[PDB]
Amino acid sequence: MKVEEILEKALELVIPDEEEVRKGREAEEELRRRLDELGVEYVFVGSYARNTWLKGSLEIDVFLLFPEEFSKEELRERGLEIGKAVLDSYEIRYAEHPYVHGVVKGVEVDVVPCYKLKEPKNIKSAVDRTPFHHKWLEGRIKGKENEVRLLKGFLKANGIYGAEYKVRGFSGYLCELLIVFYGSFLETVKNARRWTRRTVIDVAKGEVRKGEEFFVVDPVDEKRNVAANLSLDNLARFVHLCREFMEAPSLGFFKPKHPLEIEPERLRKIVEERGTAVFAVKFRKPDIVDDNLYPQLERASRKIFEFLERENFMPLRSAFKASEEFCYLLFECQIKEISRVFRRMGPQFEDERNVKKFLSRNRAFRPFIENGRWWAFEMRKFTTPEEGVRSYASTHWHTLGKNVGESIREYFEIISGEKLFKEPVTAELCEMMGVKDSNSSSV
RNA sequence: GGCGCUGCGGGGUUCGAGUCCCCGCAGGCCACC
Ligand SMILES: Nc1ncnc2c1ncn2[C@@H]1O[C@H](COP(=O)(O)CP(=O)(O)OP(=O)(O)O)[C@@H](O)[C@H]1O
Ligand SMILES: Nc1nc2c(ncn2[C@@H]2O[C@H](COP(=O)(O)O)[C@@H](O)[C@H]2O)c(=O)[nH]1
Ligand SMILES: [Mg+2]
Repeated sequence: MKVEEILEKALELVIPDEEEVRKGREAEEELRRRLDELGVEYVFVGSYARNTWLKGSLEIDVFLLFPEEFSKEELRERGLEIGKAVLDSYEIRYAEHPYVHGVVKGVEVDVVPCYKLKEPKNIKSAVDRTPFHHKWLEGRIKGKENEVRLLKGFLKANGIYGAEYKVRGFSGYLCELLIVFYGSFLETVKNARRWTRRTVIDVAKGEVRKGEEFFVVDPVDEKRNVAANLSLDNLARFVHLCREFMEAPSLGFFKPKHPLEIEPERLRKIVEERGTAVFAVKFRKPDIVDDNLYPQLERASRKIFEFLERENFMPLRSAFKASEEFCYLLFECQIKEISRVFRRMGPQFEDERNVKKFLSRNRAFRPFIENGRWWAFEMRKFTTPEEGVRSYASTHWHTLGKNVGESIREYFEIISGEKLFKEPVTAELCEMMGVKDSNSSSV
């Protein structure tokens, strides 16, 4: 398994075959015909226009260039009108920038309105850079399509492809820029082994410097970090992957993993062995797009996690999951039970003013002096993490994300033990606890 | 929708809050292509 021959075996996994290429061409041809009939200005961009889309993931991006004077409302109205007119079937769903997702002759297509700017220094809609990304790249990426494909496939197989909040990984465009900068997939991997959280890759200037954060300077706009939404942890995972790959290259790095079914009894024994409190907050998923939902789930987890820390249940990690109907916030804590009694610090013996007040409070036990200060024994409201979270979620729902909190307000429950193992959260549980041998790349 | 630093303020906790928790006010970025 020489490094060179793994890469050629990997091409069979990332390069699309002829049936798929042909399906795209036919869809492309039919799209042009429909848009030409409407006499609107448009431009094919993205991975389809540069021939760098992954096998099995054919999608065509078509942009509509509208005059800059148009209001955001006019952009939306005209964009959606033309999108619906050009597509066989369609769905409209988005967080802020309007567009139309649909199908043409079996192929998936995004029709996206934007403003026809000259120069993208100061943009008016969030997508206005994309036509300029295409112009900058089209000449510099020829002959390197398969290198880009290898990089995307590599990232995708390891769950860090895509810059959307569900993933917080590497966008496709980002991949194309890395290939332009390093020349190939192998050189990107080799150099990535030495990236740090301070690395700044400036493709237009052809240099690597250091900065305050991991920054990939967009060649069409020096203020834009193309890796803005790449999390520190996924930056780390990738660097670690590149190091592992060179050490011992394998085709397995390009093979997707999937979770294995874990019998609830195996999970039970695993939790018993660990001796921790494992539990979940279950509630109804709000009907909102992934890009609104996941940051709220992230927020709600962190808020409850931080509550657990300061209440001394010593939480280990947290995770979350959205099924079709329910969201789950998962937790593991070292403490299943804490004493009802704790100690609160009082004033120095010196000032009888504050001492007299500190002692005036009626308690079940006598305060005491220790190391020159007064102290008292107080009693906790709850003594298990499940009790604490029940109280916390019932009264601090409003701080758990706009839509997530509102849902928690109407209903939630704390689930644990084997009832939790019957819920669709085993993969998140295995990942969170670091369970060995719970995934497989087997086909 | 999520995410700022500092400043002003309300409230809770506390013997004691500039410091911990909750909320408001005042000086763009990211995701959806
Ligand atoms: N988060 C982002 N950051 C920077 N550019 C983005 C972007 N999302 C979309 N774009 C731009 O819009 C183009 C198409 O976006 P997408 O269809 O979502 C991914 P793609 O570039 O087509 O590759 P892919 O289909 O293999 O995933 C990109 O090439 C890029 O120019
Ligand atoms: N007023 C108040 N201050 C606290 C409490 N717990 C911690 N602190 C803060 O902890 C700080 C410790 O600093 P110190 O005063 O001991 O030098 C104090 O300034 C104090 O304000 C509390 O319950 N009440
Ligand atoms: Mg695409």
